[PDB]
Amino acid sequence: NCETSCVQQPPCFPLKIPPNDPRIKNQADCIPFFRSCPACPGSNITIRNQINALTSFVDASMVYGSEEPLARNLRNMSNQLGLLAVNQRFQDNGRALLPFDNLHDDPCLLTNRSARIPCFLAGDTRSSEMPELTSMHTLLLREHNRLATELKSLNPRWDGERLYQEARKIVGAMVQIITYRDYLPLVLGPTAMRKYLPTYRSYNDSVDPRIANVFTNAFRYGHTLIQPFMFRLDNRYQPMEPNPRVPLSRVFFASWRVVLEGGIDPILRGLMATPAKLNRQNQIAVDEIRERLFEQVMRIGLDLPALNMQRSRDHGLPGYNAWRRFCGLPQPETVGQLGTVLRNLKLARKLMEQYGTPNNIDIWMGGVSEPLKRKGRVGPLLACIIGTQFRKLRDGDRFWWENEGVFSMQQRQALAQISLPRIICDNTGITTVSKNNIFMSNSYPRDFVNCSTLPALNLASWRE
Amino acid sequence: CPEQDKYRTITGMCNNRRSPTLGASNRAFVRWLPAEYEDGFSLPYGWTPGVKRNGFPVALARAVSNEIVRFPTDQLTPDQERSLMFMQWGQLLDHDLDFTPEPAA
Ligand SMILES: *[C@@H]1O[C@H](CO[C@@H]2O[C@@H](C)[C@@H](O)[C@@H](O)[C@@H]2O)[C@@H](O[C@@H]2O[C@H](CO)[C@@H](O[C@@H]3O[C@H](CO)[C@@H](O)[C@H](O)[C@@H]3O)[C@H](O)[C@H]2NC(C)=O)[C@H](O)[C@H]1NC(C)=O
Ligand code: HEM
Ligand SMILES: O=c1[nH]c(=S)n(C[C@H]2CCCO2)c2[nH]cnc12
Ligand SMILES: *[C@@H]1O[C@H](CO)[C@@H](O)[C@H](O)[C@H]1NC(C)=O
Ligand SMILES: *[C@@H]1O[C@H](CO)[C@@H](O)[C@H](O)[C@H]1NC(C)=O
Ligand SMILES: [Ca+2]
Ligand SMILES: [Cl-]
Ligand SMILES: [Cl-]
Ligand SMILES: [Cl-]
Repeated sequence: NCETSCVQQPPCFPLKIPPNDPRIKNQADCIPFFRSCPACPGSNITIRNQINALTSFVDASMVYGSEEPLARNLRNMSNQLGLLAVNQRFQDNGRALLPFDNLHDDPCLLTNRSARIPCFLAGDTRSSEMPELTSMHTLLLREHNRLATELKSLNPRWDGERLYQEARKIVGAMVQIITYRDYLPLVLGPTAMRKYLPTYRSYNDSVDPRIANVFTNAFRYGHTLIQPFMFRLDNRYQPMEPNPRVPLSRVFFASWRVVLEGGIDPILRGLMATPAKLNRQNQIAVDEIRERLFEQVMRIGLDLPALNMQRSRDHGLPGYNAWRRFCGLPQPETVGQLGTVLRNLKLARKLMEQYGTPNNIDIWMGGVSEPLKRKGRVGPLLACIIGTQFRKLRDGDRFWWENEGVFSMQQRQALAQISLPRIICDNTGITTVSKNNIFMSNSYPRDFVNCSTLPALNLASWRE
Repeated sequence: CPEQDKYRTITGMCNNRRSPTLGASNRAFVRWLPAEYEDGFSLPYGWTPGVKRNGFPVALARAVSNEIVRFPTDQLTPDQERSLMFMQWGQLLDHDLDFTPEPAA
């Protein structure tokens, strides 16, 4: 049991503690770590590789599931309405919450013992990890059920299976549009967006759409964006009293905060009206994840940036320079060359002191150290890894929303009008939302508009 | 794989008709570069005491975090051009793309 001991025996790979650690004073202690499961257990032939339990496609599998039994259990089978099952005990001001899961060792139950609120059941197992994530999961659940309801009115002869699949098809395209239209340009910047994601031409069945092992670590760049608090705002977008700023170490797996502390509306308002944390070379990641990650459900607070680095080793990932070469980017050998690459010699000196050679810098560490591309939130290396991955997921997807035959021309035209602020408008009590782009907009009331000014998705071309 | 299909399978199977497990669930990740393990095939760097990586000692991930990642939270620079929703969509999106299983405790 990797959570209870510091013994380095399978499947454990504990993180060793350095001397003079600011928190863990006992060098015999460790940060818990379970090695990712191998694709070929106990093999003496294979080069160890890890498994992706999910579909690589941007297909909203985090809502629907990536396995047939779970996908069935997430559905409401009591009728022919094609709905996803909702919570049978609680509702958020008359609106649906995710069903509860049935885990033998429920970590949500530990975040507040007296509250007795278990983790939620969704398409992906991490839905309850933070209430901001749960809110996003809940929002997509209500959107599926809202689409299924309107599709039912439009097509009364559609059975449950047809209604579920058609609403599921819509939700997936909505995730694809928001990701590629709004999210990714703000991650990569215009230069890397043009290079790694050129205009979609057509589906190409020779493009491998699998998630690359390195992407599982490189996409953890988002840990640098994490604020140390969960921010909750009322209908006036003012701090919701008495707990408007909850430390993140007290929200991990805290499903009780959604259920018993005001629902998803204060959480969504906080997300839209609070700025993200800027990644700076001297301000990489906050102590809420670096010192106190999962503090309430673990014997010791985890260190997320350290886990990312131990994970890249567990996954046998090449170091910084091998990934630089892969991307056709210069590979610095000296501290002066590293300094030029990072436009920061002081940081280059610290990396050389820790690693000895830039060849050994762990991919997450070197990736997040790089200065950010103009109008982007990653440097050249992460932009190449992330850009390449999202190009393969788009081009190698037969069900990509713009691929011919997936949607009619009229449905594609209707889908181009969708936006995340509209989904918030349609499924919550929030009546004032961010102006497009929602991922840029962050200041109330300057960046905010009333829901009534926003175009709704026109389902007319879904009438059979 | 069915010759005509309007909808995705839940598993991702048959999305690519020539290689129908590509992008499907419960399959090994693709590798863009060969793996680097201490023994060449299974043990991670840092597993064996005294075993170096490319001529240098393996730095403890915790020490790297203390020396390079650690910063005073009061100094936090809010992004004037990004909302917290930008962070949240990223985690939500990652959760559509990948989950690396581990054995239960
Ligand atoms: C359909 O897509 C495949 C794959 O495309 C590749 O991956 C994408 C995600 C992007 O990164 C693309 O830029 C990239 O090409 C295309 O096939 C690929 O085409 C190139 C160019 O012909 C092939 O490279 C060749 O490799 C040999 C050595 O092995 C050299 O001798 C050649 O000079 C050349 O460099 C590449 O191997 C090939 N890959 C596969 C998987 O087949 C394809 O062209 C594209 N089709 C259309 C219509 O767009
Ligand atoms: C509230 C915000 C976030 C977390 C809490 C959180 C936590 C983790 C943890 C604990 C893991 C597993 C770490 C380990 O190797 O031991 C993890 C993995 C991944 N994240 Fe994390 N994350 C939060 C937020 C983000 C954001 C905003 C991300 C991207 C923009 C992001 C990405 C990832 C990815 C891709 C992984 C690997 C997932 C996998 O299992 O394949 N995270 N995060
Ligand atoms: O993205 C991920 N998020 C969480 S919370 N986990 C689970 C935690 C529990 C202890 C070990 O890891 C993951 N395991 C693999 N990937 C992830
Ligand atoms: C199924 O749908 C009906 C009608 O909307 C609803 O009353 C019921 O609570 C739902 N059941 C589940 C398990 O979601
Ligand atoms: C735990 O939950 C109860 C409600 O059941 C709440 O009153 C209490 O304040 C919570 N504890 C903390 C420390 O927030
Ligand atoms: Ca998916
Ligand atoms: Cl998570
Ligand atoms: Cl409001
Ligand atoms: Cl890889």
